[PDB]
Amino acid sequence: ATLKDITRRLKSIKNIQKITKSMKMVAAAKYARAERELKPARVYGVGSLALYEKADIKTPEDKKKHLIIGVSSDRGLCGAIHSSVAKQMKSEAANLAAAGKEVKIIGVGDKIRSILHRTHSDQFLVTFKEVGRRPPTFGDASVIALELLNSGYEFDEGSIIFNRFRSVISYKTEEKPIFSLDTISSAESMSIYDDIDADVLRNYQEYSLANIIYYSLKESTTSEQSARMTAMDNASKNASEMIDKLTLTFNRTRQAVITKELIEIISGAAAL
Amino acid sequence: VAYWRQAGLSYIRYSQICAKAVRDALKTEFKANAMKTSGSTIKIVKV
Amino acid sequence: DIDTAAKFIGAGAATVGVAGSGAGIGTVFGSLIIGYARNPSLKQQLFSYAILGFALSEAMGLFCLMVAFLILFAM
Amino acid sequence: DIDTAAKFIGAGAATVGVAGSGAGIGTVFGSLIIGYARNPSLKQQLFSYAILGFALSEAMGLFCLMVAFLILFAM
Amino acid sequence: DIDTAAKFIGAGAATVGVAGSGAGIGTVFGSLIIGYARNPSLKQQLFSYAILGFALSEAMGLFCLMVAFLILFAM
Amino acid sequence: DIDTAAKFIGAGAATVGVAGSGAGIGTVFGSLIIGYARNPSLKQQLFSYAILGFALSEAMGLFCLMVAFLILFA
Amino acid sequence: DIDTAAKFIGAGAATVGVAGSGAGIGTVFGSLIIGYARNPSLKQQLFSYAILGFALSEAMGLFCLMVAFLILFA
Amino acid sequence: DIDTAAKFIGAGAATVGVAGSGAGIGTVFGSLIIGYARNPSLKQQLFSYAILGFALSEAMGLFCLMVAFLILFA
Amino acid sequence: DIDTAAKFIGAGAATVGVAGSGAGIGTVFGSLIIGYARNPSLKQQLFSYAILGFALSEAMGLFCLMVAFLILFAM
Amino acid sequence: DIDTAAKFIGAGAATVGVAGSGAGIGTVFGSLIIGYARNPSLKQQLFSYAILGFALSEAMGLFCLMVAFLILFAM
Amino acid sequence: QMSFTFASPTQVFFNSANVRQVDVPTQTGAFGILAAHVPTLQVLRPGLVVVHAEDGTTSKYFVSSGSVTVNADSSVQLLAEEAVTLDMLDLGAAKANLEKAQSELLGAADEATRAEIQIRIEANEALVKALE
Repeated sequence: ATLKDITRRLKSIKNIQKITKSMKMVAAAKYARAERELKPARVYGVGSLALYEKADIKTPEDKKKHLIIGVSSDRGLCGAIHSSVAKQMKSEAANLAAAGKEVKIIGVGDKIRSILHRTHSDQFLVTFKEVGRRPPTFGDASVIALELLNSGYEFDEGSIIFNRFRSVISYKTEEKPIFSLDTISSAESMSIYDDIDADVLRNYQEYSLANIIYYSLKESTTSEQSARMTAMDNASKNASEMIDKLTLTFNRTRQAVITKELIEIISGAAAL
Repeated sequence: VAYWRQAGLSYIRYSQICAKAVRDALKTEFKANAMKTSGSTIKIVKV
Repeated sequence: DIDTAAKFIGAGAATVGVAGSGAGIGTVFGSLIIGYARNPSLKQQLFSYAILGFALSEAMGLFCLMVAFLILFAM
Repeated sequence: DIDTAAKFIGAGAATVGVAGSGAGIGTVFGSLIIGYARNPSLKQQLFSYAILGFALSEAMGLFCLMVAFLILFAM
Repeated sequence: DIDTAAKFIGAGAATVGVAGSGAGIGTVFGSLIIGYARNPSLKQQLFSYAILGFALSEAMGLFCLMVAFLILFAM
Repeated sequence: DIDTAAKFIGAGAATVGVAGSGAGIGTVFGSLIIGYARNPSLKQQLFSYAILGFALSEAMGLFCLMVAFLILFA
Repeated sequence: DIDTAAKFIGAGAATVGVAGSGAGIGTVFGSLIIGYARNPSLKQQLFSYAILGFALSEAMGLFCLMVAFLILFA
Repeated sequence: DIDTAAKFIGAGAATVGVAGSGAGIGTVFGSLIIGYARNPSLKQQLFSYAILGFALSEAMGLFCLMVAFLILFA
Repeated sequence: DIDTAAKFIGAGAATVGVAGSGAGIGTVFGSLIIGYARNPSLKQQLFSYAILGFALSEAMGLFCLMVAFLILFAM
Repeated sequence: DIDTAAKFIGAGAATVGVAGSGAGIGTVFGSLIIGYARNPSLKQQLFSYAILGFALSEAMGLFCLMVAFLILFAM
Repeated sequence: QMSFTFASPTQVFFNSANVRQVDVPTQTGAFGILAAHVPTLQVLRPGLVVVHAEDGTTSKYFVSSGSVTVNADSSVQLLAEEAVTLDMLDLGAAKANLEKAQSELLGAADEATRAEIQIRIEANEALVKALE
């Protein structure tokens, strides 16, 4: 290729390498924050699920109005993470219909809405954005729970889908169930719990919903930051490799151009 | 049933208000960091 | 005659059996307060049951007030 | 006659036993209100049990009146 | 004479019918305390119910007061 | 007769002991209503206990009534 | 004086109505104890209501006491 | 004799003391039902307490009955 | 000499009013037990109210016995 | 001799004062059952309070029995 | 014995700990929890949690709201959205806020606004009682 063309390509690709390195370091810092911010929130959330594992709260197959929540940010450079939950959603979001059960959908994050739009635009009842631009906070989960309750879709069996942060190297797409008051007040595993009305359970569920959503927010944010670290580092390595290759090509073209200039100079000198 | 369930609220609004009170009753130097990690950055897009 | 004395004493004793109903009504209207405070929404049905219980207790307290009157006036 | 004066005393003191029946019915229909307020879903079974208890308390109330009259009229 | 003597005895036995009213007011104003302790955001309605129940028990104690005064002055 | 006119007093005084049984059956059935409204999935044990308590209260009331009748007819 | 003996028996029978007041005060203060163990923040108003209930249930027994006295002295 | 008339009167009017046993057994067996409904895991200690309570209430019931029969045979 | 056989009746009837205090003490101490079991850390104030209620019901019990002792030994 | 009659009648009518103690013991040992169903780890203190209350109720039960015995022959 | 887990979204005070007693304020009514308490699922109200650890020790935290869950196996989970140790609270500012809420309750246009103001008043009353 022309010397100037590869020159411009080299400059642009070097700029890409520098910007990716900067953003990789930024994402590393944000992960360092998220891991600490998640050490206590993991205890809190895992506590908020103690009831539904010490009590055999089964799924009452009769009930059909289901609900699916998928968590993810709106930022995109992270990549893999979104492609995970989206897929996980679709699968389950399909099988529920394969039983005559309805399915609504809440999308936490732009990317989920974007990915699922084409084939599920009819099912989104509410959607949320500006997640991931800041570290998620319990106020965010309270707002999501308020919008899940106010909007009068009394789901009978829900599911939240997130990328539990397994470790720096990898995550894992998990799905925590969600029970409505009906499945709780009519479970013969909860005849022991004392001094509970049918209104105490209402408040308890309207709180545990926020608990689980906040748990998912924290897990998803940590896993997303780790995946962003890895992806940005991989892109930096790719840019470095391609810079090496194109710089070698540039050296070859530079030598060729110098040789052409020399031969033209000597030919002109003889012909002068 | 409480007076805020007759009025038509939910335990989430109740607990939001109670937490906001407990927070803006804090000693000033704590309140700075308490306000952080207690916001609400979400905005809702209506379908 | 002792007969008038017997009438007076018998009526007096028979009017001691109204205390049971006098306490049963209080029990009913205490439980009403407790239930209403514990779930105010279904207040109208709380009255339904409270009035039913009041009627059914006052009735069987007057079951003995009538015996008092009967002894006092007739035989 | 003394008996024409003692039968009245016996009846006016025996009828005092319906007080316990009145208190028992009061308690039954107070517990009905409370239990319903707690768990309004079982209204029907709650009422069934309440009416059962009502019957079994006024049973003793009516035994006390039975003795009162038997002393007053029969023997 | 035993006429006025039996009058005094019968009046003194009938006046005991306010034992029931005393116990009933105790139960009513205790359940008021409990119900208010559970949900003090409906105090006015609770006090209304308490006054209602207290009146309905004092009335059927006033019944035995009526019989006592009747035997005391009239016959 | 003084004795036949005191047997009546004895019986009509010893029969007012059934107020206890009346109240103690009211309380047992009120407690059954409460304890079944709380834990409906039992029922079978609660009614067993309630019938047992009723049986004992009935036994006390009938003991009073039999003392009344063994004062009258004896 | 058969009327004196009748007055004595009348006071003895009419002073039994203090039992109702005793049981009533017992119930009122038991309710106060429970309702205070359930909400210590409302101590003042709980005590006010308990005092009101005591006043009334004790009045319903002081009525019997005054009746017994006036029988003994009228 | 009038002493026998008084025997019948007194030993009948002493049998009313089984009314307390009726009411107390009702209360014990209602509290047992409520407690067992609340915490069905303690079914064995709630009952070991209920039988103790019933025996205690029969204590007073029998005291009253025994005094009545003692007066009949004093 | 009838009065020597009427003081006894009056006192043996006046003693009947200690049953109310016997019931009241049981109620107050049962309520103390329940309130304690629910909130074990308020033991002190709970016991203070318990002894207050015990005093205020045995007040009535001792008033009944005082009337009883007035009848026999002091007319 | 009606002072071999009023003695018996007063004794029999004073032993009735044990009914209240029976009811009090019933309430105390019902409250113990409920409270222990709530906190099983307080049994040793709930039972302390229950014994205190039962002693305080049999106290007045025995007050009535001792009045009855004092009247009967020890008068 | 008991196994306690007291947590907040930010921090964790006790984590599978082992205390002797926990007094919690709940909507139905304040109560204390010991080893084998009966299971319950209450939801808190602005109040004062008091933890007695296995020793004679005793510590206090003001909890704004949340949920207490006594489980069958003596596992207590107490989650609060904003649990603060009792020192970090400014009593003067709490008094001022209580006064402001009391004043504003009168202008209760919509029922929801009235309930919101009343909830604020209740929370500040709990603060004032705890701090005095």
